[PDB]
Formats: sequence, structure tokens, C-alpha cells
Amino acid sequence: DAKNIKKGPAPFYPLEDGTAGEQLHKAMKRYALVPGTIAFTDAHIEVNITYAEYFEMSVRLAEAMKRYGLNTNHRIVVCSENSLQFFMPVLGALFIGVAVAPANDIYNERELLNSMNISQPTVVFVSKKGLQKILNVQKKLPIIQKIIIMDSKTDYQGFQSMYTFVTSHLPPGFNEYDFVPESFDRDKTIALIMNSSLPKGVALPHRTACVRFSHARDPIFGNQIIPDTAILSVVPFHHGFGMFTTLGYLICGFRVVLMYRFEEELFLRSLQDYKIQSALLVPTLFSFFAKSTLIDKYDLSNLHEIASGGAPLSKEVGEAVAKRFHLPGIRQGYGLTETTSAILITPEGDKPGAVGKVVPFFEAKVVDLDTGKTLGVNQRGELCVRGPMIMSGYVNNPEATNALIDKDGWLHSGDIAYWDEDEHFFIV
Repeated sequence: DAKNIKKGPAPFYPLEDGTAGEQLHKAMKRYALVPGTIAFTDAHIEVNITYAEYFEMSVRLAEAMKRYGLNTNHRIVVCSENSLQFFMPVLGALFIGVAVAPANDIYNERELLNSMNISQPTVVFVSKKGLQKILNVQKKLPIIQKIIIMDSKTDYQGFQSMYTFVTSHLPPGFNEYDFVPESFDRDKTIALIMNSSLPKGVALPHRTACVRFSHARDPIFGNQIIPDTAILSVVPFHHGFGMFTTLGYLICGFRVVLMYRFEEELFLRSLQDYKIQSALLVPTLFSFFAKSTLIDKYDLSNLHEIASGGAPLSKEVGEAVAKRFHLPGIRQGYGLTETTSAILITPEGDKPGAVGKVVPFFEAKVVDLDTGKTLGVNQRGELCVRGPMIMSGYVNNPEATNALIDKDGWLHSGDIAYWDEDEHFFIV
């Protein structure tokens, strides 16, 4: 009964062709050509980096990695707290088809080795403060040939920075605006290898990012592209919420204001002073802001939304946070690392405490817990989802993959849900 399979509507804008790197290159080149357009802002040190600067350096890294010898057969790791520099190697790799494996920068040293043992990187990009951890891992994974320091201009402790690495490998006369990103099969070529909440590696083809880019610009399931839009992001860039919201914001030309350490006054003062339209919180920051009383001391009249993304809020906490911030509700999402980003999303302007509706290109159902039979309206069962952001598989673990994703391609989320007459989903 097709009536019991919830289907996303058609996207406002048709899904664009090209790899994720080709799509990001094209958008970012355009914003690059408008001087003064801000890509990222570091709320702690107050520095802005423009799209022209971001574009040029990402293109330069792409060419430098290509000349060094990286191709679709290689992976890199990015291991860094949130920073102005984080996405530079991410974008450069995407531009040339090299898979990016972000490693949680507060992983203890065992968890870190586990993650890099699965991703098997040839090159590691790390912040200064992560260098010692990476050196210790490298003693055990000889495949790591080269370590490049992200938040330095000169060489740092005998290692090249991104800047000196680029200079070592760029051809004479290199022109950032003549560069053409690589073209490859976006279904077979892996864009990201993300870690599971021992964590596994989740392989995500370029296709899954391309679909995210359609949602991110969707006026219903995303944010409308409006000039001078600014986002405050406190979520980790190495995890799917931060990774795939930020890439979408770059596609949209927005200003991404970041923090790498949560503080109450800096956060609220940043919302006010950067006239943030949209803020992203990790889940336990919601319980925090339900307790905060300082909110009313700031002018937050440009704030239109607070988004929890993949992570599902209790109906009570979501309500208490919306109230504190004088908002009609929270822009919720439900997703997993395994679905790339949110595949249920609160449609713009529209149900307490629904998590949202099925995104374009996807289908969702709920099934009986004993039997697997599809259930009807208002009936509680296991949420299953199907669509082109589902991971291609856990790296080198077909058994955990087949345990999660059945033979018809339904991913079994492990969560309990129901959908209603309006097709809003509720996570119980």
C-alpha cells in the first residue's frame, strides 16, 4: 500500500549534475568573484575570510595534492577543532576525488587510531594542537606518508603548513580561476568517510552530498538563498551535522560564523552582533539553553531559526528553547551519519513535537517490530528510510552493513516513530 510509504516531494530545484566538488567549485567561484563576500568568521579571534580567499586556497590545495600524486585511490584525514582553515583541505580533496576522513579532534588516542586504521590515509591535515596525537598514530600506521599543519602560515615544527605545501607543488603560472575540478562517477567515488557514534567508517559517495546540496537550497526543506545570511555554528565540523550543513551553506554563499568552544556570553553576543539568522546547536546545548536566563539581555531580532539537525529533541526541551528565544518552534531534523544528514526535516514555516517530513528523493515508513510489515497512519513501529543519501556501506564491514540496510535498500534506523495524516513524523 503506497499510501503507507511516505515520499518526499519533488525538489524545488532539479538535482544538478556533476560531482559534489564540481558543484561546490562552481558556486564558490561565483561568490569569489564578488569581493568582500564572507565565507567564514571566527567568533573567538574575530577574523573573516572571504569566498575569494577560500576559493583560491582550496583550488591551490586541490592542484597541489594532485601534483603531489593524490588521486581517487587515496584518502586524507582532517583532524582539527572548528577553524577558518578546516574546510580548505576538505574542498581541495572533493575537487579532485580524494576521499576525506574527518577525525574527531577530542578522540582519546585509541579512538583516533581506530578511526585512522579504518580510513587508511596517505596524508593527514591536522591543527597544531593535534600534531602530537597524529605523530603517535603514525608510528603505527605507516601508510601515513605526510603530515600538513592547518592553522599555520610557515612550517611548524619541521612540518609544512598548507601554504608551504602548496608553494612546493604548484606549477609556475598556476591560475586559480582557470582550474577545472575533476570529473568522475559520483556514485562510485567516495567523498567522505565519516565516523559512527568501536566507531565504524561510513562511506558516502559524492552523490549523497549532491542531494544534500539540493535540500540545503530548497525553500521548504532548507534555507532560501538571501544575501547577507549568517549562520552561527557551534557544532563539530568533523561530524555529519556540521559537515553537511556547512558544505550546503557554502553552496548557498552564506556567512558561517564559527565557534570551537562553547561559551554562553560569546554565543549570545555573537548571535546579536553578527545578526545571525540561523543557529546550530548540538543536542545537550538545548538542555543548556532551556536553563539560560541571559537570552533577554541581547538583541536577537534577526534570529529566525534554531536547528537541531539530525538529532531528535524531546518535545519539552524543544518547546522550552523556542520559548526562551521567542521563536514558534525549533527547526528539527532526523538523520544519522549513515543517511549523510537529515532525511526528515521541519518544513519551513510548518507541528509540535513532530520531527518533520520526508525530504525530496527519499521515502520513509514504519514497520512492525516482530514482523517487518509496513504500518499505517498513527501506528508506532521502527522507522526505515530509503533514498540516495544512504551510505554505500561501512568501510570494510559488509556484515554490519547488511545488518542495517536490508535487501530492498531500506535502512533500519533503530528508532520508534509514527507518521500522521499530514505526513509529519514523530520520534517516540
